[PDB]
Amino acid sequence: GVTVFHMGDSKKALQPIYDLLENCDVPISKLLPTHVNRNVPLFEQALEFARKGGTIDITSSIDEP
Amino acid sequence: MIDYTAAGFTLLQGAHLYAPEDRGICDVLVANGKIIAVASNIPSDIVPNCTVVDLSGQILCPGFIDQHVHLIGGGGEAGPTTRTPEVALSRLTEAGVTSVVGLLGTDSISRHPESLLAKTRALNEEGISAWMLTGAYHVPSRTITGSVEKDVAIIDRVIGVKCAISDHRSAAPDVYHLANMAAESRVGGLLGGKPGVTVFHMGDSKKALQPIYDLLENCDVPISKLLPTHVNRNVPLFEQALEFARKGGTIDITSSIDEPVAPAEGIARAVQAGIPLARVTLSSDGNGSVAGFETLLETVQVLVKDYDFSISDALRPLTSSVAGFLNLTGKGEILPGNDADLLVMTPELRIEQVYARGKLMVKDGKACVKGTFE
Amino acid sequence: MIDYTAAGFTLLQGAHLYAPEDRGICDVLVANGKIIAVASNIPSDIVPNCTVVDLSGQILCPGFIDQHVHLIGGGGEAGPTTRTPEVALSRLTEAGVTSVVGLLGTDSISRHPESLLAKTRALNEEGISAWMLTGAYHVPSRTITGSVEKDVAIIDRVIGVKCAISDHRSAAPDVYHLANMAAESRVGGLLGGKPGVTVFHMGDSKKALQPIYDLLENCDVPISKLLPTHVNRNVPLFEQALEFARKGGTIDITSSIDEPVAPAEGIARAVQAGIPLARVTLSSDGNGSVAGFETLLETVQVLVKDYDFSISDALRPLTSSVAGFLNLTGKGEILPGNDADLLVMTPELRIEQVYARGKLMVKDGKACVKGTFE
Amino acid sequence: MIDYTAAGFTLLQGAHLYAPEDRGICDVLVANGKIIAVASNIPSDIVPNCTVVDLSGQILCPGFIDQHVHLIGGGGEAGPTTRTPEVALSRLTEAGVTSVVGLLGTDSISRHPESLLAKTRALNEEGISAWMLTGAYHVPSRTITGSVEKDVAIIDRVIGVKCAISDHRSAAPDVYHLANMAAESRVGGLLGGKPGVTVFHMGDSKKALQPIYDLLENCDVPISKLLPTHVNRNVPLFEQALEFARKGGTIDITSSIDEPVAPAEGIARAVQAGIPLARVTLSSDGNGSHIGVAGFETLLETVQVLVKDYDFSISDALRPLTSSVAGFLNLTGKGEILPGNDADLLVMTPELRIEQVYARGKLMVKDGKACVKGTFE
Repeated sequence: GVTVFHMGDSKKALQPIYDLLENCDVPISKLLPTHVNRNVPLFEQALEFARKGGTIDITSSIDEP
Repeated sequence: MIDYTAAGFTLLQGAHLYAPEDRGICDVLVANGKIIAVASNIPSDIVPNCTVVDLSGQILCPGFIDQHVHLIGGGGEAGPTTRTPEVALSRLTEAGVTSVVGLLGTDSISRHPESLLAKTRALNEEGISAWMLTGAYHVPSRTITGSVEKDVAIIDRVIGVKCAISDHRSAAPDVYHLANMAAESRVGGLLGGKPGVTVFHMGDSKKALQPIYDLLENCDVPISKLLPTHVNRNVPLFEQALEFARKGGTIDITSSIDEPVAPAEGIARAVQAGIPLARVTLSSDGNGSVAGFETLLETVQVLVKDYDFSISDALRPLTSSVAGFLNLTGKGEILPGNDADLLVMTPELRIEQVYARGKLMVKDGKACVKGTFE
Repeated sequence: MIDYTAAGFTLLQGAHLYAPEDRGICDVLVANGKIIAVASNIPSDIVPNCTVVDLSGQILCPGFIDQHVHLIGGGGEAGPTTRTPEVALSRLTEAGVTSVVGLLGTDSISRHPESLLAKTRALNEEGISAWMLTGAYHVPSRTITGSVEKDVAIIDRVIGVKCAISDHRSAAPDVYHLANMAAESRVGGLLGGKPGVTVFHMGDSKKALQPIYDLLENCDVPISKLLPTHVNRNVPLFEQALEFARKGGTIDITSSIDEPVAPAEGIARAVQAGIPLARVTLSSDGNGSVAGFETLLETVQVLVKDYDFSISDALRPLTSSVAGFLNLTGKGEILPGNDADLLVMTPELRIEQVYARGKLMVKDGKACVKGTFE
Repeated sequence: MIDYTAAGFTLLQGAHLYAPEDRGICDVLVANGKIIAVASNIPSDIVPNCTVVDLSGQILCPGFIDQHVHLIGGGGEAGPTTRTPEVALSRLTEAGVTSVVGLLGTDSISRHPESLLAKTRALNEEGISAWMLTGAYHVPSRTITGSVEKDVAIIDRVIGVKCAISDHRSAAPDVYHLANMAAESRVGGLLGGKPGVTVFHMGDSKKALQPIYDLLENCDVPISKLLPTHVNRNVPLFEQALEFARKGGTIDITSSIDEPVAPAEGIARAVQAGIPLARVTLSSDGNGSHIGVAGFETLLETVQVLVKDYDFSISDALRPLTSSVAGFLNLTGKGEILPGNDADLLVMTPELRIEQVYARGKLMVKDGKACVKGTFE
C-alpha cells in the first residue's frame, strides 16, 4: 500500500511530500520518492527524508549529477 | 663599509614554495617585512646585507590566518572559574598563525571590547597581524563607540561584528535587530575600508541557518558578508551550511570540533558537494571552550594524509580563502608586495620556522620571540 | 577542659527521619551549621561539646523552601493603603520556612529591587537562607544594574528574573521582549552560577501559557528554566500547566489559592496526570494579596490526610523539587554536607522545632529568634 | 561504620602557635573550614575521621591578607604590550596569601570593575578569600552600578574604593570630587556592612598627603577610613606617612618597593615613631608594574627581615600582614587564629619558610608547592 512519487526538477523538491505528512497520517515508510539522484539539491533533501524514517529510491539509469 | 641592515634583507632559498598554489623550488627575497621578489634562483648577493637562509628540501607557504580567537580570554559559561586566560603570542606563532581575528564569546559582562582592542594592538606591536570583531553573542551588540556601524567605521582594528543565533546562549535576537546589526557592519566597513562582515556563532537549534535566510529577506546586505561558524557542530546544520555555501556564501568550520563532522571531514565534504574552496575557511576558536591551536595544522596534515587533498588545496581554507573573505590585503598569499608572513615546513608538514612581517618568530619549532610576560 | 563549643555540635536523635525519602529512625549529627552525619544510632559522645537532643517519637524532615515571597511587601493594587508590610522573620520560621526566594509583584513604582536585595541580605544575617528574583510584572524589567543578564550575573543574591503574562496587570509584553528577557536570565545564570530561571506570574487570560510556548519558538532557552506560577488559579490554565509539565517543564502551584484548584488538589491531579513530583513545586506568594505562610504546612498535612500521599512524597514539592529547580546546592535534602535546615514535627505533622543552618529558630512552635524589630 | 567525613575534621598538632599572638606549643582543631578549638594537647580521638597532621617542631601562624593585588592584571603605562596577565591562584597561596583585596590601577579603559569582580569570585570558588575595591586611579570613579556609594553598598565583594593622588598618572581630582568619593564609600560601607574605606595611591608629588588633609577639612569621613599606600616610595612622603598614622590613620607600606625606604625598614621606623602596629599594614602591589610583572615574595621576605635583622618578635612581624589588615578592613574571621575564625593558616619552619598552607580547611600548599591550582594554570 505504498505511494511512489516520480520526482521532477522543481525547486520545491520533496515539499509536496512533507506537506502531505502534515495533512494526514500515512506513515512516512509508505512514501517513496524516486529518481532522487536527478539533481543535487533533491538528492540532498532525499538524504534528509531517509533520515526522518523514509526509504529513498535511486535509479541506476541516471548517471549525473 | 656602509650599513644597510636597516632594510633587514632576508633570502629564503631552495624551498618547495606553495603560495598556496604549488610553484616549484622557488626563492623569496624579503625586505622591510615585505616580499619584494619571487622567482626561482635569486642571487645570494643581489642585495647588500642579506641574511641568506638555506631552506633546501623544506616547504615554504604562507602563515595561517586564524579568524576566530578569544584573544583576551573566554569561557565563563560555568561560573567565574571557567573564565579562560588570555592568549600567549608564542602559542599562536608556534601553531603557525601569523594573522588573527580576535572576538568575544558568551561572556560580555566580564569581557569588554576595549580590552580585546588593547590585546589586539599589543599583539601587532609584538610581531603579528591582529584585528578584532566587535560585539559578542549578545544582540543588540555591546560596542565601544555606541553603534556597530561606528565601531567598524572608526575603530581602526574592527573589521566587522559578531553575534550568536540558533543557540541556547543567545540574547534571543529578532530578525529586525539582526538585520540592522549586519547592515551597520556593512555600511561601517565601507566607511572604514573594512570587510564589514557579520560572523554568526551557530548553536544546536533546529532552526539552524533560518535566521540568516530570514535576514536576507528583510535587508540587502550581500550574502558575501554573512559568515556562519561552527557549521560542523551538528550534521543537520552542516548540511544546510553547504547549501548556503552553494548559494555564494562562505562557511567557517572550527578545527576545535571533531564530531559529528571533523574538520578535515568538513573541508572534504564541501569539495565533494562541489564548493569552490574559496568559500571555505577554517577557524580554531582557540582559548575558548581550554581550546588550543594545534588542530589548525593538524587539519592541514590530515587533509593531505588521511584524505586526498594536495598541500596547496589543503592550505587554502587557512590562508587565501580567509584572506579573500576579510579582504586582508597583502596576506594569505606569497607574491611581491604582500607581507612576509611565512612558514618553513618539513616535507611532512611540521612547522620548523615561522616568519611574521619579516621578523623570525619560530626557530626550532619553538617560538624565539614571545609576549612581554610569558 | 578545652573549649569546643565553637563548632556548635548538635545531635538530633531517635526521630523518624524523612529526607524527604522515608528513612527509618535515623540520627543526624550537625556541626557548624552543616549536617556532618546521617546513620542510625550515633554516639551521644562521638564529638566533644555536643548539644544532644532527644527527638524520640518525633518526625525530622528538611525545612521548607518557599520560592514566592514578597519579602519587602507587595499589594498596592488598590491605592497606597493596600501596600502590604514587609515579612517578619518569625513568620517564616514558624511556618517551617528555612530558605526563601523574594520577589516583587505588580507594584514596581514604590517597590524597588535594591530594597528587596537589602531585605534578602538582612534575612540571611538573621539566620535563614534568602535569594531574590529581579524585575517584576513589568517588561522590560526594572533592574538594579541596567540589564537582567547583568543582575543575575553579578548581583550575588539574584537567581533569575520574574515577570507577568496573560494577566490584566502586565505591561502587555511581546514575544521578543519576553524571549530576550529569559535569554538574559539564562546567560546571566551561567555567568553567575545561578539557575537563571524566568518565573511567569500567570493571569486569568484565555491565552494562558501561549506566550510561554511562543517564546520556545523564538529562542532556545531550555524549557527547564521557564516556571509558570499560580497555575491553579483557573482550571483551563491548570490543565495546560499539566500538559506543560508533561513536556519536561516544571510548574509552581500557589498554596495561597484554594479554588478552583486547591493546593493539595493541585499537587494531587499532577500525580494522577503522571507527572514526576520532581517537576512540581509549591509556593505561598506570602505577604501578597495579606497572604500568610500557614497554607504551606497545611498543604502537606492535607496531602497526607485528606488525599493519599505519603509524608515523603508530600514534602517533595516543598523541598527537593524546589531545591532541584533552582539548583539550591545543599538544601531540601538531609545528607552529609547539606545545610542543617531542619523541622521537628509531631507524628501529626505539627512543627515543634525549627533549625536553620544549625541555629534553633522555633522552640515550642513559636520562634525564639526574631528579626531586629519584631 | 558511620561516615563523618563531611565534617572534614583536621587536627593540626604539635606546632609552636602564633595567632599571631605568641602562644606556645598549642593545637588547632578544624572542622568545616572553621577553627573550632585552640588549646594545648587536644586528644587525637576527640572527633571521628579526624585527619591528624603532626606539625611537631613547626610554626603555625595565620594566613596572609594581601590588600593590594591586581588580580585581573595591570600595567599598560608603556603601551598595550605592557598589560600584565591575571594572577594565578598558586602564585598567591605559595606566598602565604589566603585572603586578598583586588583593585585596579592606572588603566581603567581596558580594565573593568566587572572583570575584577568575576575574578574575585573565581578565587573564592577556588579556595581562598577575595574582595575588591571599586574604581581606579581615575576620579570620579568608573564604577559598576553607577555610583561609588551603590557599589560599596550593594555589590557584596566590594569593600571600598581606590584612587590616585599626587601622581603624574592621576586624574587630577579636586578636594571636592575626592571628598565626595570618600564619603560615598563610607556611607555605602555602613549600608552593606563593609569597611567602606578609601585607598589612596600615593605618587611622588611634593604635596604628598596634602590632598588627604584637605579632605578631612572638607567633610567628616573618619581618618580611620583613609589609607595611603606606597608610603615608602620617597622619604618625605614616608615622613608624612608617620605623622598621619600619629593622628590616628593606618598607613600601608608595599613590600614590592625596596628604596628609598625598605618594607622592613618602614615597619620598623613606624614602631620607632610610636605608631601601634595595629595601624600599619604591608601590601604587595602584586601583578602590577625587562618590564617585569611584580610578585608576592617580598611579603614573607619582610617578616623574615623583621625577625632576623630588626628585633621584632615573630608575633609582631606577622601583625602588619595578619591581625592589622583584618582589623582595618573589618575582615571577620580573618587574621586571627581563635575558635570561630576561618582555618586560614600557614605551616612554616622556625626559619620562617612556608611548608603548608590552609585556606578554609583545604590544603593549598602541600610541600611549598601548590597541590591546588587555578582551573587553567
